[PDB]
Amino acid sequence: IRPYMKALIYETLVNLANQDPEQHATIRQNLYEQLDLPFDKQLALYAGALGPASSGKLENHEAISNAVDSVVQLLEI
Repeated sequence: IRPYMKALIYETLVNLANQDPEQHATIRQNLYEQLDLPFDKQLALYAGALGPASSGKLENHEAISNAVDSVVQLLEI
């Protein structure tokens, strides 16, 4: 997991939290296309960050930063 992946995830959460819900599905799949992760890691990314961002449980600097840092830790082994 390269340092740039974190920036990408962070940016994606910001977009999911501030963009019209209509495009959330496409915003999420796009990031998946960019990262090409195995399903198990995709699920961790969704459950810990993409889903919460889409449901409006983040949308906050602190909350977003914590989700990003936590998921990145899960993505690394």
